[PDB]
Amino acid sequence: EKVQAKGMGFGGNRKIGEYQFGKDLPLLEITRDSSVEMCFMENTDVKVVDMGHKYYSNNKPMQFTCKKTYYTGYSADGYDRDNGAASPTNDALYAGYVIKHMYHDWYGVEALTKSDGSPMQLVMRVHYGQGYENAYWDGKQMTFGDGDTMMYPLVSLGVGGHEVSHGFTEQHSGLEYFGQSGGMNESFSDMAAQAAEYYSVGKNSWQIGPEIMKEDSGYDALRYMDKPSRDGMSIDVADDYYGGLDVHYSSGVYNHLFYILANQPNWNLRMAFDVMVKANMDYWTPYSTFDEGGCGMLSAAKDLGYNLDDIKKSLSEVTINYQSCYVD
Ligand SMILES: [Ca+2]
Ligand SMILES: [Ca+2]
Ligand SMILES: [Ca+2]
Ligand SMILES: [Ca+2]
Ligand SMILES: [Zn+2]
Ligand SMILES: [Zn+2]
Ligand SMILES: [Zn+2]
Ligand SMILES: [Zn+2]
Ligand SMILES: [Zn+2]
Repeated sequence: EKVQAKGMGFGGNRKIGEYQFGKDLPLLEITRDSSVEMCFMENTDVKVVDMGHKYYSNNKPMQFTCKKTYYTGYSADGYDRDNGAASPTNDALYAGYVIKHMYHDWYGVEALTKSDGSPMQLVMRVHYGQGYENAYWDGKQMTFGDGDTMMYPLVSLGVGGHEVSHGFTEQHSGLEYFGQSGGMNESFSDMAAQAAEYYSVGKNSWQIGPEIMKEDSGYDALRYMDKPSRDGMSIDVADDYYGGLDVHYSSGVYNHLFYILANQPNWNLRMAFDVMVKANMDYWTPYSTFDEGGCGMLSAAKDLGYNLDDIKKSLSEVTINYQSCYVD
């Protein structure tokens, strides 16, 4: 029989430093089978799969010998070292914890939900591929590469929050992953990355990926939410959108919008994310334009009792014309 247990071990990487689960952060929620002295990187909410640098797997949980707490890793030392990271599998289990609990504690919702409304386990596929410099959502699970020359393993709170939140979006508004809706989809995932950081450690970087870009790569971050165009390709305002702009660059519009809103007088990140989550759940449609997206935010803010003037001001600063769909 499998019962709950606690895992001790390490996380982080050469860029941000190493930390320890059981000292600097909580112990990991693992499962154990006494009868065989085997532990599994899995709990009801999150399962970590060690892809073993392959591209396909049966999705059995990562299992390690454990002869109430146990060191993680195949050598029971707390490590699963890879491309400059201490243990991407430990970090993935914790990242799933954080994103699950942010959505549940702040919104009373399951991060991932089955069609019948019951909770869907977060399946985190780690060690995916050889030198794979990407992470993605595929409609049922989240997949994370170990990186190569530009990036450390793509397992952090922010990247995990981004990828799980593609699933949250698919299961709520369904924003399609191209055009303006796709820019919004990307942005919502970048906003959730920030929410995961803030929920867990009480601060967020306003950047995507600084914790996983290698310092010798020439890049400090993948994206900047305070001024997206700092990366040389993303746009800061909707008027700079054009058809064919990649979703990872048109995401600047709603990333900048979220930054602006969260920093208005008497706002904060949580309030701004409250508006975006409620819009995702209740108003945004699969085909949304940036403009319709702003109308959804105003309707969501009205439902929450928040100040619509602050929403309108932020929308106008990113050149969104909400008047087509919201008249008051
Ligand atoms: Ca299972
Ligand atoms: Ca599939
Ligand atoms: Ca290499
Ligand atoms: Ca290098
Ligand atoms: Zn629940
Ligand atoms: Zn690996
Ligand atoms: Zn994405
Ligand atoms: Zn700005
Ligand atoms: Zn792209």
